Amino acid sequence: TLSAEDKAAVERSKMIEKQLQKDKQVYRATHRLLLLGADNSGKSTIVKTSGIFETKFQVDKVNFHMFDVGAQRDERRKWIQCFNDVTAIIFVVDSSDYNRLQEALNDFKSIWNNRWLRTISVILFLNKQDLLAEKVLAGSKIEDYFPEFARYTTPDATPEPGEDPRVTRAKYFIRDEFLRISTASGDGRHYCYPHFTCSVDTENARRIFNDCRDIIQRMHLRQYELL
Amino acid sequence: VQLVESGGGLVQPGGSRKLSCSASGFAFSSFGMHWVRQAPEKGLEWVAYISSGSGTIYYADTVKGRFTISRDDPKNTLFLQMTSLRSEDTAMYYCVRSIYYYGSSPFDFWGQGTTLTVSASADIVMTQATSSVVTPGESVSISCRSSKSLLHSNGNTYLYWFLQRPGQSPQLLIYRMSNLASGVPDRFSGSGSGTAFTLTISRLEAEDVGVYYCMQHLEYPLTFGAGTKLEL
Amino acid sequence: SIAQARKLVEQLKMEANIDRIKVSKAAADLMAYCEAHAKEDPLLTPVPASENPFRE
Amino acid sequence: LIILATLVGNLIVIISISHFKQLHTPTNWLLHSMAIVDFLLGCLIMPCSMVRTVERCWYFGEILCKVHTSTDIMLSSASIFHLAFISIDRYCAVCDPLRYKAKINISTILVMILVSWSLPAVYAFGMIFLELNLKGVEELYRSQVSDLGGCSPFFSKVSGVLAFMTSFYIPGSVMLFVYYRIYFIAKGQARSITKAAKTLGIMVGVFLVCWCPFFLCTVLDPFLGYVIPPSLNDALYWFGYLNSALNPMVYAFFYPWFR
Amino acid sequence: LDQLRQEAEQLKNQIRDARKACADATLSQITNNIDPVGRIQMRTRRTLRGHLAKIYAMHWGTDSRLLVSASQDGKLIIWDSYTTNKVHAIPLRSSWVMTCAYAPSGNYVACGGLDNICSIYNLKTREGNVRVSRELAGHTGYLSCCRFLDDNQIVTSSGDTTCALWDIETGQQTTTFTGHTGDVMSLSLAPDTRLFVSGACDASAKLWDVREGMCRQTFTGHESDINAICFFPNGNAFATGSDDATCRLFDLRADQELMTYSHDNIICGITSVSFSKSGRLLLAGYDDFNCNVWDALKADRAGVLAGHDNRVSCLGVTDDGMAVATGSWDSFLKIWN
Repeated sequence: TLSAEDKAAVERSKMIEKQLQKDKQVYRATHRLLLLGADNSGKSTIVKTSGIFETKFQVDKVNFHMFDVGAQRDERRKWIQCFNDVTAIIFVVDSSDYNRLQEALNDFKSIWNNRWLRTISVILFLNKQDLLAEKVLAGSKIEDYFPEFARYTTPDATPEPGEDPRVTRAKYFIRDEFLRISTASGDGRHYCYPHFTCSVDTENARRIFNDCRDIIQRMHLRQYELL
Repeated sequence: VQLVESGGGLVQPGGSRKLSCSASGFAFSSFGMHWVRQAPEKGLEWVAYISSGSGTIYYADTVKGRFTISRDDPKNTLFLQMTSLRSEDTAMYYCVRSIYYYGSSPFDFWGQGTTLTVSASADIVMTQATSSVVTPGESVSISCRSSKSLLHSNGNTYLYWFLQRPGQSPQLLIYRMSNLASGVPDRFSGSGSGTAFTLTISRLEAEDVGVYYCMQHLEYPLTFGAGTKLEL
Repeated sequence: SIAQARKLVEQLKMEANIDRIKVSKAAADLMAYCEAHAKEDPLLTPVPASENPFRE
Repeated sequence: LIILATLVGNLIVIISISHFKQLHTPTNWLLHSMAIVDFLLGCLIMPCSMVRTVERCWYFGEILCKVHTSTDIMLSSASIFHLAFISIDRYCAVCDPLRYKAKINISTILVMILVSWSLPAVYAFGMIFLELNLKGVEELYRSQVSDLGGCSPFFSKVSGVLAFMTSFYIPGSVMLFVYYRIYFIAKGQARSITKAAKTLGIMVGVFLVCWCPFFLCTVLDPFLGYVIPPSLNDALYWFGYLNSALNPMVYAFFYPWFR
Repeated sequence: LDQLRQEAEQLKNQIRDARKACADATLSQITNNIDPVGRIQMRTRRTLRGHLAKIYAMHWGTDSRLLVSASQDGKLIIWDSYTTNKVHAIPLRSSWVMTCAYAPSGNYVACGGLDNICSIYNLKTREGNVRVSRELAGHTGYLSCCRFLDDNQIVTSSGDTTCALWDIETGQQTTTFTGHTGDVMSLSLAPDTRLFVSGACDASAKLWDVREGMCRQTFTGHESDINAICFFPNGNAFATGSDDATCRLFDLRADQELMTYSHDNIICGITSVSFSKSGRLLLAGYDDFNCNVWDALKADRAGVLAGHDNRVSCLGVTDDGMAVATGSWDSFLKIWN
C-alpha cells in the first residue's frame, strides 16, 4: 500500500473483516437440527415448489434451528452430506399403521448406517400414540404383520397412564423393534433417544433440549480422555 | 442518487459556520467524502477528506486546525466546521463522492455546492498548457503538464479530466488517464504517456462547450490544473 | 407405458448415424495445440520471479 | 536436565500451535502463553540457580540479587495462575455444554493471559524493592543469609501469611473443587451409558507433589524459629522447576488431538 | 412394448460395434515418443481467510485478478488475488448454497442450492450495494451447477434430472433439456458458446445443442456417478471426475474413451477437475485432503499440491494460466504458482 488509493482499499478490507467477525460469534452460538419423516408421520403438525423450510424455537435462552426438506425427489443419498455438522436428527414415526412399519424401519436403517452421518445422534419420536389404543382395544391385529409379537412380554417399563397392559405391550414392542437397529453398530459415537409421542403430546421441545444437552456433554468427555 | 446541501451565506470576519452536505438515495456509509473549493475567478482546490470507516483523515495544508470534519451514518449527513473566517475563506465548496476498490471510478458523482461571501510547498505542481481556444466538427486537443512522474510502480497513472460545464457542477470524463466514465459519449479519450497529458475530442457538439480541469491523485495535496475554456 | 420405449427408440435412431474419425488421427489435433502453445503456459515453464505478479 | 527440559518441550508448544493454522482455537492459545510464562522461567532464572547451587555461594553482586529473587518469584506464580484458568475452562465445558462456545470464545481467553501475567508483576516487584518482604526481622536476613553471601528468600510473618494465599491456596482450592465435581458427573454418565478418575489422578497429584514441599515448609519455617537449614531449602526449591519442566507433557501431550 | 427393447438393444449394439472399428491404436502408442514435463514445483503464494463454514464453489474472473467463492454460512466473497484484499461480501437468503458463477463481462454473479432457485446479483449499480435482480424459479430439484452463456443467457443444472436454458430479462425457460435418468451434477460450456456437456448420477455424460434444444451425443464408461466435468481448450475433448477415483478424456468426433488417468493408491473419489492453458497438465481435487497434478498426455502423476487439512471441494485455473486457486472444507483458499 505505497499509494493513496491503495491505502483506502486496505481500509475497506478491514471493515469487511470486522463485519465477518460479528457473524462468527453469532454462528458459534446456535445449534442446527435436521428433521426427517414420512407423509403418514405427522411431522408437519408437530412443526411455489420450494426446496427447504426453516423453523426457529428458543428455550432457556438457547437458539435452535430446524431445517425441513421440502419439494425434493425420492433420492436422499447426495444432499445428505451437507448436514454432517448438525447437533442431532429428529425422526418422526407413525406407529399406528402396522402394515407400513417395514418402510419406517428400513428408512431408519438407511439413515443410521450412513457414511456421512457418523457421530450424529438421532432423536426418535413415536407419534400419534393415542390412535394405537383405539386400534388395539377394539380388536386388525399385530400378529398378521409381525409374527413374533406372541412371544413378546412387557419388560423396567413404566406405564405412566396404565389403563391397559396390552397397550403397553404393543407400545414397547414397537419401541424395541426400533431400538434393535441402534445396538447393532455405532461404537459409542452417536446415540438414540426415543419417546412415545401422542398426536398433540406437547413436551416435544423440552425433550429436545434435554437430549441435546446430554449429547453435547457426552461429546466433550471423549475429547479430554474422561470417557 | 441526489444530494442537497445547506449552509453558506455571508458571515462577518471572525465568525463560525457549520457547513454541511446531505446525502440521500444511496449507500452513503460506504463512500469516502471530500470537500473541494472553487475560486470564482480561478480553478478548483481540495480542502479535506473523510474515509468511510472514520479511521483516516487528511486536511488542506493551507488550513488545518481551524476547519473540522464530521459524518453521521445514522442520518447520512456530512458536515464541515469553519471557524475564524478570513478574507481568503470565500469561494464555492463541492462535496464529492468517492469509493475505492479494484476497478472503481472515484470522483464520479458531485453535488452542486453553495457559496460563502466574506467582506473586508513540496507538492507536485500540475499546470495546463493554455487557457482558451474551435469549430463544431473539428478535432480539439487539450494538453496538461505535471512536475513529477505520475506513473506508479503498480502501473496506474493518477490523472483526471472533469469538464465543468458553464453553469452546472463538475462531472467526470476520464479517470486514471485512460478510462471513460459511465454516461459520457464514446467520443472522448485520454492519451498522456508522459508528464504531458491531453484530452482529444473526435467530433464536437453544442454540449461540449465548457472548461476542462486537470487533477493528480498520487499524493494527498491533490493539486489541480488551471483550466482551458472552449468557445463556440 | 408404450411411450418410454417409443421416444427412446426415436432418439436412438439419430444417435446411431454420426460420422466418426480415426483414433490415431485423434492424437494429432490434441497434440497440435499443446506443441503450438507450450510457450505461453506460465504453469508449464517455471516463470522467473521478475515478470509475475505473485512474487513475495 | 531440568533447564533443557523446560526449554525443549515449551518451545515445541509455542511454535507448533502458531504455525499450525487449524489449532487457533480460543482454548489452545492458553496452552501457548502459559507455556511462555514457564519457558521463560527456564530461559532466565533457572540457569543462574544452577550456578549458585554448585558453589554454595552467590558472587554476582548485591544488585543482581534483587533481580534474580524478584523475577524467580514472578516466573513461578504466573505459571500457577494458568493452571487455575485451564480447569475453569474444562468446568465450563463439561458442566454447561450448550453454552461452551458462546461463553469461552477468543475474547475471554485474552484476559486470562493479561490477569495471569500482570498481577504477579505487581505483587512480586512491589515486595523486593519496596521492602515489604521482611519487617521486624530486618537483622536476621543479614545474619543468617547475608552474613554469608546469600540471596535465599526470607519471609517473617506477613510475607509468610500473604504469600501462602493467592499463590498456592486461592488457585489450589479452585483446581480441587472443579475436578471433584468433574468426577461424579464423569462416572454417572459412564454408568448410564473410572477413566475420569484416572485422568484426574495425574492432573491433581503432580501439581501438589511439585508445589507443597516449598509452600509449606519454607513458609511455616519462621514459626518454628527457622529450624530449617540451607541444606533443606534448595531441595524444596527444585520442585517447582520440575513442574515447569513436565507440564508440556501433560496439558499438551498425552492428548489425542495434540499429536 | 416388450417388442421394442429388443430393437433398442440391437441399435445400441450396432452403435458400439460401429465405434469398435475405430480404435486402431490407443493414445499411448502415439505419445510414447515425447519427453515428459518431469516435475512441477508449485508453492503457496497467498492464503485467503474469512469464511466461517466449508467452501463448495469458486469461479475465476476473466480479468485474471478477481475471484468469487461461496460457503454454507450464507456468504459470497469477492477477493483481490494480488494484494489479498476483499472487494465485496454478499449475504444470501438461503444458507444452503452449492454453486457460484461470474459473468464474462464481470458485471454479475449467480448462486443457488437447496432452494430450487437461481439468483442473479448486480455488481455495477449507481448505489454502492450489491442487490439481487432476478430469481429463476421452475426447477423441482436442487441446483448443482450454473454458467453464464452471456449477460442475458444462463444455463442451469438441477437435481430433478433436467437441464434448462433461461432468459434473465423475462425469467422464463426458453428450452428444457430432458433425458437424464439420474440427477445432473455438473456442466461445462464450449469456448464458442454453441454446445455444452453435463454429467449425472446415472454414470452418463451427454452432449447438448443450445440452439436445437436436443441431445446430440452420449458418452459412458464410469462405474459410479459423475462429480465434476471439464472441457478441453480446442473444443474437441472433455474430461470428467467420478466417485471411483477415475478420470478419462472422451472425444467428440471420435465418440470413445481415450487414455485413462488413474492410480491404485487412491481410494476416494474426485470432487473437481480443471485444465491448463495448453492442455499439458490435468489437475483434480480429491477427498484425501490433496490436489493431484497429472501429465495430460502420458498419464504420469507429476506434482502434488498439499496444504489443506480437509476435503478439497473446488479448483480453478486463471484465464492466462499464471496461477491456480483451491477451496476446501477447512474454509481456506490457497493460490499456487
